[PDB]
Amino acid sequence: ALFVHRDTPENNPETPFDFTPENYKRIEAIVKNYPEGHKAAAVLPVLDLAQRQNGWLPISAMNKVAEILQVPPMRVYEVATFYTMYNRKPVGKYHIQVCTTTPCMLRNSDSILEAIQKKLGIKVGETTPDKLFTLIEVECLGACVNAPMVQINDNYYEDLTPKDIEEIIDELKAGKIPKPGPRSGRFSCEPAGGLTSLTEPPKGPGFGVQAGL
Amino acid sequence: KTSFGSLKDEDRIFTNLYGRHDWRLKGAQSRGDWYKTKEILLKGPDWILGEVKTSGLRGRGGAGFPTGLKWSFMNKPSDGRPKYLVVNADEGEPGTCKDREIIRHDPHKLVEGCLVGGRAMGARAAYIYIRGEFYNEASNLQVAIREAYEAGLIGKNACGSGYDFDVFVVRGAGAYICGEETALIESIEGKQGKPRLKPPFPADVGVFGCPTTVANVETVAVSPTICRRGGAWFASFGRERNSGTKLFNISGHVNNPCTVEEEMSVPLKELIEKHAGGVTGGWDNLLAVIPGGSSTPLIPKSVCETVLMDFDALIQAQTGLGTAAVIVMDRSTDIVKAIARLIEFYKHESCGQCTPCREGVDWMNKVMARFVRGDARPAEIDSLWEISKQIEGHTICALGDGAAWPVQGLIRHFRPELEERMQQFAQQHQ
Amino acid sequence: FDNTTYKNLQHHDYSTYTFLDLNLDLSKFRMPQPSSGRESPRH
Amino acid sequence: SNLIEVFVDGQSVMVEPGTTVLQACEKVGMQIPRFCYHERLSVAGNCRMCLVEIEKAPKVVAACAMPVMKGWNILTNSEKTKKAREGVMEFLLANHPLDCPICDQGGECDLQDQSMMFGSDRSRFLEGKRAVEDKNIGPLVKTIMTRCIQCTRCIRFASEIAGVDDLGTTGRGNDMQVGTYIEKMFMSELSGNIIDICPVGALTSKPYAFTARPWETRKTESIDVMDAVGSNIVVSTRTGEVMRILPRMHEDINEEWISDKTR
Ligand SMILES: Cc1cc2nc3c(=O)[nH]c(=O)nc-3n(C[C@H](O)[C@H](O)[C@H](O)COP(=O)(O)O)c2cc1C
Ligand code: SF4
Ligand code: SF4
Ligand code: SF4
Ligand code: FES
Ligand code: FES
Ligand SMILES: [K+]
Repeated sequence: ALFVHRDTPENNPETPFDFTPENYKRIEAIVKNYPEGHKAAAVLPVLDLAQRQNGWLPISAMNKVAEILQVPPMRVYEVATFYTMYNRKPVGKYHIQVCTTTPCMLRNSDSILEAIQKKLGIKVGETTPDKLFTLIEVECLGACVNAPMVQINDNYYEDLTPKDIEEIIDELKAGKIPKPGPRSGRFSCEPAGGLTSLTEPPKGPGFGVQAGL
Repeated sequence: KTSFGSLKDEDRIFTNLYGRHDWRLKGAQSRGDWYKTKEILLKGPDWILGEVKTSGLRGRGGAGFPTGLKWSFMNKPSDGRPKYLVVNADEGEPGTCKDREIIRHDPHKLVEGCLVGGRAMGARAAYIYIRGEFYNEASNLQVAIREAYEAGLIGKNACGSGYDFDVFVVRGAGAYICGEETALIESIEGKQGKPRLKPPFPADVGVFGCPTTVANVETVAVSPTICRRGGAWFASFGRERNSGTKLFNISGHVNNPCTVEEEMSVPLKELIEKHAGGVTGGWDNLLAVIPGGSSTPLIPKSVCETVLMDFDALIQAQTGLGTAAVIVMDRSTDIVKAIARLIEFYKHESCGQCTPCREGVDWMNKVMARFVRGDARPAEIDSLWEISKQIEGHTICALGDGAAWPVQGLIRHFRPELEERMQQFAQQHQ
Repeated sequence: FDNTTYKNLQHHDYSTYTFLDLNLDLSKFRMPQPSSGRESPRH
Repeated sequence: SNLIEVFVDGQSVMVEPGTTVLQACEKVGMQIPRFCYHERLSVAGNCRMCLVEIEKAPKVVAACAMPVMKGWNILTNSEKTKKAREGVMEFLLANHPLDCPICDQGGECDLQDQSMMFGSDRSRFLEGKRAVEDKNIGPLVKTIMTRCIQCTRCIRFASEIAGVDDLGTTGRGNDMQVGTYIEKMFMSELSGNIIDICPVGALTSKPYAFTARPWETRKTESIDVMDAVGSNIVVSTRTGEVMRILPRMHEDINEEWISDKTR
């Protein structure tokens, strides 16, 4: 939880890191989205790419991003510590992120967080000894109408009950990758028990278009 | 009109809101997207800004500025720098998930909106900034953008109009403050998401120090339709100065939490009951509502009986429309704790740049945590009110205001609850 | 005509690099970038 | 002819376009309170101590950054301006440590002096305070970072004046911290100048530590002989002993800086 770095045998400037040749190709595409002379705009996506390859960001990975884009390391350090999606210490294979802001809290996100801890045997902020799961609370994830919900890696699992999230975790242990989305019966954000709108077939091209076009 | 609501499907813009039709280009084209886009582009920026102005459209990101006037700031002769449209898809306000559905279910509405909107401003490219947690939505958008490029709808000679336009998706890395328009720009430039002071204004010095307009996903995604069906058609919905339709998120204590599109100025009670299945336990089980996302002050049940969901009506109720994120709390809710959790949210999201919010929001969080337990004295309530007024209006960005308003709403409408909790704690610890 | 099924199931197979693979594939279509005139603000 | 007319407390002044509100006030001899603003550094606008009321404008503007517009009346002493300063000072002191007796800044501290002049005279902060880890940046500059008020003066000086981007901020919100992130020494021939620009005792001179208080020193205005630039200096002495060396402003020579050898 600290915002100062101390060298350790497993995280120091001589920790091995380097982009793969395939990932170097992606960096060029990233760097070409921004005007020439403003390459520093690529720090966030390139730093995120380093995390996608390595799972997290050692100080060596940050130094490499600074080196490639030719920005001071401090400016990369500032970015890595500002945004909460960058992992500056190793996390588990499955980073379980439970939303606990008020809209999800109102719909009993507490029972979800409790169920995960009881099943995994860990506490919030901890990693399992087998290093398969890391559990943390997070702020609103932009899926409030589908609360309570969690994000595991890149996927949202929504409309959860303690039963739903235990099956999801059991699938992850089994190696199966569960499908994201609501587990209650609806497919997305539509009201449960049937659409109250958008039930009629949609109008086609040119419907209601004003005169002059 | 006197009564607003009961919007008909023909008049809905986001006709694939629930993803039950194809979201890719073929589906979007069959639903009326990308239609006569070339004709709209050849009418020129002044004509486009005319339709947006006539429509009475106002920013859907929360602040609600009149869009037509705001976008016209860019309609000025070039000085040498490129001009950019930045589309705000950060979507960070708790209770707000409306922009998420547009990006993944109606991505081509957003892409066309960027092209049409970007034409009005004379922009060369649009940067769509999407929050990093919306990974699958960003990929859906990226697929949709490839289709438009492959069809010649964007890029060189966009739609055959002779206008060159690019659409870039840049992902965030987890920060609610990066939804603030200038902090968004700072993030695109690769710095910490810290807002800039104004002036300069983005239309003069913006992303990469170039003229820029930041526009919300919903605001941009409706511009193609307004230009096709006319500003007069859009302006025919809602009250005067509160025109159009609006996406509503209803969450909290309702039977059927959902995202729905409804006319502006729809009564709040009708919205919760017609679409969200009503308040859990019945309308009489209602305690309070947060009408426009966590930043807007809460209103109690009595105010909710007749309040309309538009900009002017909710300002009369001492709150705001905000993002139209309706968070419902019933009588079983611990209101003080619910608001306390929101202050804890703002404490975690403050960028730390400026003193009143870096120090004050953290200060408000510690006081609220004691108010939850009643571990306080009544004199501290007016202290907390005064602390909030020292933050509001004194910060660089509106996050400081957004942290102080929820506190004021609690004190304004639930002061007796705060005092009962303090009175009860003293007895148990006397 | 069917309004009964979800039709956004493609993202069930997006992987770690899906987003940046698309960004690479889009690079050919982009217009040439503008230039500030110098390599960077420190040049 | 290019000048525009503004008013400072109702008194007219002609200023060049682009002049900030804070600069218009100093044309009539009024010094707006500040912490983050320094005239030789880029504008930051983060401390908010310079907030000032513009007549007929509901929102106080940041004087250090806001350009003055023609016909504005700046109310440097109104109730709205005074209340804005009192609140900002209250926020600055909420987490500040009770260190003045053991802090080298005491007696020449801008936080102390502006608290005396522009802040309230008591506290209503009933919580516990933040406490921050100290950072080691070399043998010359001692850091007591619980005293930092996050003004970013040191960051801007290092980047712009010394051309060394080794200082930044890490973290967010109330936990945001100024430093190097990694263990690094800020060793540059101009490094000692961050002691002078830091408004608080967060950055202090290690050699000078604990030896004297500002009120008891005698200032001798003199010249530096460590190089041929001829930097203007003040020699602080007490009871017949040289205690420290400070820069003396000279626009045409050293401005308000000196090198580490001179210092
Ligand atoms: C803390 C904070 C977070 C914000 N988040 C968003 C957001 O997620 N999406 C958005 O459109 N506007 C957000 N805004 C508002 C923007 O700063 C800006 O007003 C808006 O993008 C303007 O676009 P519009 O006129 O179309 O609404 C936020 C503002 C603040 C202060
Ligand atoms: S109000 Fe808060 S989030 Fe906004 S600039 Fe100030 S410290 Fe940053
Ligand atoms: S910096 Fe100033 S106010 Fe703070 S402890 Fe030192 S002398 Fe006191
Ligand atoms: S160390 Fe001093 S100069 Fe640097 S940010 Fe803190 S208070 Fe400002
Ligand atoms: S409050 Fe949990 S997704 Fe918004
Ligand atoms: S002196 Fe203006 S905000 Fe700091
Ligand atoms: K100092």
